[PDB]
Amino acid sequence: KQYTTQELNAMSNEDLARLGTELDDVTIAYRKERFPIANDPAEKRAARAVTFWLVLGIIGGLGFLATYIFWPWEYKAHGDEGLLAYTLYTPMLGITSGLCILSLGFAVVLYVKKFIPEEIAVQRRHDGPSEEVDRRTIVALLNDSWQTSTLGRRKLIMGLAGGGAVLAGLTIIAPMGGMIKNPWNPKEGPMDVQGDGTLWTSGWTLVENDVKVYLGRDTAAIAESHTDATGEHWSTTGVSRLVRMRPEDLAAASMETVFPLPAEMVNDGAEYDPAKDVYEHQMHSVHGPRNAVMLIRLRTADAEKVIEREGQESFHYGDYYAYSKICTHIGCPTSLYEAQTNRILCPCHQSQFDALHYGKPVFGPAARALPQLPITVDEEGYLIAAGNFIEPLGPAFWERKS
Amino acid sequence: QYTTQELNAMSNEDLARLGTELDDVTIAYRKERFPIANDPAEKRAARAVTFWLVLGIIGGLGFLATYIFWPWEYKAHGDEGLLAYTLYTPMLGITSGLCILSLGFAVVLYVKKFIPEEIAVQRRHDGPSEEVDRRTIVALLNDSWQTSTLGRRKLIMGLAGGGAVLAGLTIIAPMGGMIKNPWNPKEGPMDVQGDGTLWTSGWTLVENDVKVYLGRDTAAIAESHTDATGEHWSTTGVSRLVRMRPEDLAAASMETVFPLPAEMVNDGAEYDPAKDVYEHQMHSVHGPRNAVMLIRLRTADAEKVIEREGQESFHYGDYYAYSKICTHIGCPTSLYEAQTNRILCPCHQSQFDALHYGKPVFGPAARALPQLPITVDEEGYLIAAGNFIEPLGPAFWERKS
Amino acid sequence: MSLATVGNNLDSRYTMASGIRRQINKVFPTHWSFMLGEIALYSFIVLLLTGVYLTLFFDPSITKVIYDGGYLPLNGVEMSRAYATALDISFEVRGGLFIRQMHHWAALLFVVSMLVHMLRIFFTGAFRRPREANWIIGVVLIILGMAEGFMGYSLPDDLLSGVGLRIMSAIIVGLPIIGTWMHWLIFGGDFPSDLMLDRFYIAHVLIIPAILLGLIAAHLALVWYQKHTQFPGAGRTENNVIGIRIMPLFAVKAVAFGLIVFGFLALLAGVTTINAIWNLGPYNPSQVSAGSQPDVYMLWTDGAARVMPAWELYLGNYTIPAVFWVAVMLGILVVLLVTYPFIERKFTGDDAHHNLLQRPRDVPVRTSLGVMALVFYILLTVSGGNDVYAMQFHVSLNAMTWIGRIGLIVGPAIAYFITYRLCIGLQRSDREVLEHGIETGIIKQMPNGAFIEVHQPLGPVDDHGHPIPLPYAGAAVPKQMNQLGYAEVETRGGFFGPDPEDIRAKAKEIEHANHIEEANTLRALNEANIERDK
Amino acid sequence: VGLRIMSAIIVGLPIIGTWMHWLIFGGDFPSDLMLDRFYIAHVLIIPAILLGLI
Ligand code: HEM
Ligand code: HEM
Ligand SMILES: C/C=C(C)/C=C/C=C/[C@H](OC)[C@@H](C)[C@@H](OC)[C@@H](C)CCc1oc2c(O)c(OC)cc(OC)c2c(=O)c1C
Ligand SMILES: C/C=C(C)/C=C\C=C\[C@H](OC)[C@@H](C)[C@@H](OC)[C@@H](C)CCc1oc2c(O)c(OC)cc(OC)c2c(=O)c1C
Repeated sequence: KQYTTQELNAMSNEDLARLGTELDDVTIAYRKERFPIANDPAEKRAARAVTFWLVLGIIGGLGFLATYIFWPWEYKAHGDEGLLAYTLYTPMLGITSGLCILSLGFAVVLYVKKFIPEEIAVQRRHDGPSEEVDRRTIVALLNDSWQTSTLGRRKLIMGLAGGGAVLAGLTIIAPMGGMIKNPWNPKEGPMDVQGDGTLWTSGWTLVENDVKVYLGRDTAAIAESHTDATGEHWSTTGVSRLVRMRPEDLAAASMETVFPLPAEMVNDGAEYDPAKDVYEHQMHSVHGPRNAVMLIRLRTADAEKVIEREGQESFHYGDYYAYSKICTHIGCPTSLYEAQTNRILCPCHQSQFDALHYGKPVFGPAARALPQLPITVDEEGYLIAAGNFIEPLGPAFWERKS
Repeated sequence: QYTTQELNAMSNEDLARLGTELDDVTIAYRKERFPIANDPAEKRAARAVTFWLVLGIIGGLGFLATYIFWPWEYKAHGDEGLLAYTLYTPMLGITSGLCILSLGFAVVLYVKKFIPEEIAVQRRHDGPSEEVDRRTIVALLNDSWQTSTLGRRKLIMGLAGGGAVLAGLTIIAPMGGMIKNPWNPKEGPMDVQGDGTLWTSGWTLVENDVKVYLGRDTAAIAESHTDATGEHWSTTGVSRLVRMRPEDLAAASMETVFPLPAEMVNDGAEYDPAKDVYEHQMHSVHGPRNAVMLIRLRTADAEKVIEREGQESFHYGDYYAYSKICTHIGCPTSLYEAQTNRILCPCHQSQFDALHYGKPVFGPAARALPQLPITVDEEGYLIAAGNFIEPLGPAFWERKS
Repeated sequence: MSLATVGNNLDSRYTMASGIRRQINKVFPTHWSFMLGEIALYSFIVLLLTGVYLTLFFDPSITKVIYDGGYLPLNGVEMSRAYATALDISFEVRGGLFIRQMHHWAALLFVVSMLVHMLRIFFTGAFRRPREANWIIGVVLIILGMAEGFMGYSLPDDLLSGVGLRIMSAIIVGLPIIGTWMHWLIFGGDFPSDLMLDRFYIAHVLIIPAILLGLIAAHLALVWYQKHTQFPGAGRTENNVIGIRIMPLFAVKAVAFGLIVFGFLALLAGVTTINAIWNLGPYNPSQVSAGSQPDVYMLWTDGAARVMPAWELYLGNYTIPAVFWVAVMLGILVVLLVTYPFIERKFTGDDAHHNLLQRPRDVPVRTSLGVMALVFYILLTVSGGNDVYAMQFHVSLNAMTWIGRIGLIVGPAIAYFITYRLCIGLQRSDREVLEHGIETGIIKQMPNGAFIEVHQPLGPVDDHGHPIPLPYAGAAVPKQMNQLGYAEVETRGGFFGPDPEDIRAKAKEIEHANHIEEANTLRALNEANIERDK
Repeated sequence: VGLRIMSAIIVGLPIIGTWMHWLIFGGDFPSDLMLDRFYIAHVLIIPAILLGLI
């Protein structure tokens, strides 16, 4: 029922509150004050508990701002002065900020838990089906709209409208074919030291273009900071990332990561030029997706009991063998050459390849043997790639034979 | 209230009217479009809607056909099929319109010709709430606040405010990591763009006892070399900047020059095709306050020049050099009028007199263009005898004058 | 302050008094585990804000540069702009490392809070009718949060993260019949590519956050509309809700718990390193590390790849790689998680409108399925980091792979058995108390020498003194006497001295009256509910 | 050219023009972070304020 202004005026404020909650089908079953005694010692005892954490909220906030402005934050390397002060900047930031924010939160939780009254409140639900008049009437209105329209009679306009609707949808989404790309269309231009950009090739395919491709080791060189009257300049003009390597280099039971190093990008030996900028291209070679090759030297006792694969006989040169460093499972580096067991282990999902059984997987989720590179030595005695792999490198895909 | 037995004895018209009334709406007037049994006007309207739908089909199928099978790759001026390339995107939008606009017109015509004409009236429930709601909500909020008792305890409330504002400052203090002093050097050794502050440019290197030629821009692009192991773009023997000599410019001409330190030259008798000076020279070209305009005047105009105080010996014969950056808000003043000797800014049409030490004569600029002191060296190339005597570019609060 | 004018203007312009009265009067049930969704909300807000901060300093490009930044042990090293600007965030921005680590800790908290929240929802039965929609969108939310963290930590372009991207790429090419084309679409080419980091960046900062926020919004709106579930208890029916109102209690509690969450993440962000990209170096396809592993919320996928045997089909000109079945496994367990309410309704035949919850002891099939799935996921997660486990607990690696394999059958089954029997046992303990009364712990000796334990009944008694057994009611039954309040202190004062005896007597009288009337109102509401059921 | 002009407006403001500029651009113009801040403003922040206000 409604209330006139005089009746609402006649009420007390608590009575208006009771009416307010009951208008939403809420009822306060129970509600009682925390400190009814007039000058309770427990109320002052609770106030001091709350002010403790508010004091520390203020202390922590001010300490955070002090730490954040005036604490020496800038980087120090090992052996520098004020190293310890730098290593603690972020720690102090967090302990002060945590002090501040946690103390504010605890103050508020305590205030609720011992000052605001306690209550049981009970609200009635209104859910499930609706009240049937509304169901019947909404169905009536929607059915009325559909039959009003007269579109159900016109099968031709409906069919054509749906056809135009779906075709307009196609017209909207068709430019998503700007993302579609044939995986078998090669990359632009000629072949690169990373291949033609298909899943077949690599840099080692360049042998088929009559290029001499050395096996090259990574020197891990960095740019050098020259400095002069016009500034400070990091440069790479006389620096080789990849350098040729020779068969004497690896002891037995050694492993070296080698990359394709065409003879045009070499800059080492007596033919070294101190202004021949090749670092960019050798870097492009080191970052080829499936360019890394694992070059192992077996012991003679091991090479006496190495098992060869059909067609991959004479790929090795003496005791030197060469496998693809890309795992045949889902493409991690197969870096872990257990030198004694002669097993190459992938640290991703723990596949194990037998270096004495043409790299056949003997454990893990891999199923195919590691591809093998044919290698030899040239007229100057540098190791070179005598051919290309006879397999697709890397993991498997739907279009791959065996 | 509507019991089910009453609600059952109701038509769909009755229930629809009840529904609109339950929502404070009343359809005051609604009349069918084609009441007659065999109206030819209905068939006429149906043909109208069918037309645009069929044309929407044609437009959409044309779109997909074009987007797939029309040749779309770039063709240059000399190529065969430049027409077929230039009409691709045109055709795409022609057919996209013909699909979507045709579907739109179809829906408009259907709602105009076939759906009945309706007038409906709905009552508003706006303005103040009823008084009981206002009184009850005020009672509930007063109850919450007074029963909370937080107004009785001023110390706790004050410290809560203090802790909350200090927590807020704790939250937003990381934005102070976005702050940078605008007057720190950049902070390595000074380079061909200055020390990164507003007081310096490449020409400041002159004050470090570096020879800085005036370098003219060649616009030379990288070269593509290809061979049996790939294709690559190279700039090894290429130079973006070259030294120049006073015999190059005619008697009313303007060149844009940049600061070319002696360590970046690589042209003339000392040219090596393996010296790769490109990226540093580009760094010189891409400094904000680096561009200067070197003007050779006619003789009879040069002897009308009014110099600025302290800058009477900055020129070299008929050669004058002015900062190319405008003193308004930083555009290049690249429009030298050869006959009027006005230097004009294209951004907001400031005009500077070149026979009056670069003093503005129009537009919103107020300060004169800075002048660079220049001369020739022993080998016969033009060099910067010194740095500018003033800050350059637009003005800031800290700039004197 | 003249709030009257503000309220009057707002009300005269919007007619808002009733609508706002409805929201300050809304009731929420106040069990503790109804805060586990809140954590996910708050950590999400932290993720948003800290994320925007990081975007002001980050360049997502795969273009290479020579490094010349703060961190000297990598100066002169060729690296992408992504790795370079992550290092600049870490070392050249003041407090940047703090905000980075706070962002990552917030990500971890977001995902695990979603997990434990979903487990509350599962074990209590809050998914069933009318609330299945929140279940479907919540499963979507946990999946998208996982994807979001993956794409997020793939951005800084360090070695470990790039190995993760390599593994993603390898799994997408392996798909029949369309994996190669899908890969060339997603990555724009072969891996790595130009647009991969740009696409992961805009997926991470814009697309997935937008879907996540929109679904969190729909989720919270449905939770607010369909009022919250509750456990059984005195006065509680299918047709009501008992708890506290929005204004003042619950809103303040929400703000305070949010402050606690924010401060805990701030603290973590300072006192513990996470990720540490500067030790890992930049990404290189030819390098790897032993402690690989994705982030914790992805280790299950990793473990699925480790426990799978090398089962491949050669057809013969086409190939089905061995990881395809791992994708099938993930698809199965996603579908089974998202469609579980319908599975339970098929095999139980229950389809009523449920607003009360179930204690997990009382629904033992679901609790046992839950714990067995927990054990399957635990063994996948430990299978992921199984080599770290092997290194750090002197277990053979291969032993751990076979432990993972066999465990993914025998662990779930043993878990089902043990869980089911423990559930029935807890039921029986509750029925013991409702049959014979609380075991007080007191043992008396009678005159005949019989040791009898003293029981406290929770109901009437027969004239023999034996309780009349009460029916179970789906609520918690007190097991010890101190739950009834017989241990409660009756002195009052500070730690160092008592109050005056006047105040203590008065206060204890008042407290006794409080307890009596709270019990009375719940008893009256209980009787009223019986009467409403006629 | 338009970014140049906006930068020149911002430096001219007193007192805080130079400091405002070094905040927005993260340095002297053109800056390493300029386009990236404009990017995330354009794709995330302003579209979100716009969608919320719409
Ligand atoms: C609009 C919202 C977000 C933005 C703008 C954002 C932004 C970023 C950016 C730019 C990075 C780059 C790397 C770095 O600077 O350290 C990053 C890292 C990350 N993000 Fe986000 N992010 C958002 C939301 C999220 C969400 C919702 C999650 C988790 C569900 C998440 C998880 C991560 C993780 C795990 C990292 C790696 C942290 C690290 O590099 O140490 N982000 N975020
Ligand atoms: C970021 C993700 C999520 C957020 C922010 C969130 C937030 C919330 C909040 C605040 C509540 C009410 C308070 C509570 O019950 O704890 C809630 C309830 C609920 N949540 Fe979520 N939740 C998320 C994910 C999920 C997931 C993963 C599921 C299940 C698959 C789920 C299903 C539910 C259901 C069914 C309820 C209703 C509980 C009831 O009515 O008794 N939500 N959620
Ligand atoms: C992150 C950004 C922030 C905080 C911005 C704050 C606002 C600053 C200014 O108000 C103080 C603002 C109103 C406005 O300045 C009038 C600027 C936008 C500058 C607009 C602007 O652009 C031009 C432009 O783009 C051009 O391109 C070719 C060319 C132009 O002339 C030829 C102009 C131009 O003459 C102006 C004024
Ligand atoms: C709906 C989702 C969208 C829009 C976007 C993104 C989707 C993300 C996917 O999940 C949903 C994605 C995480 C997933 O896709 C199968 C793959 C990466 C596979 C998971 C995966 O990762 C690893 C990883 O990261 C590692 O890092 C160092 C290391 C790893 O082993 C050591 C693994 C690994 O063994 C597996 C199986």
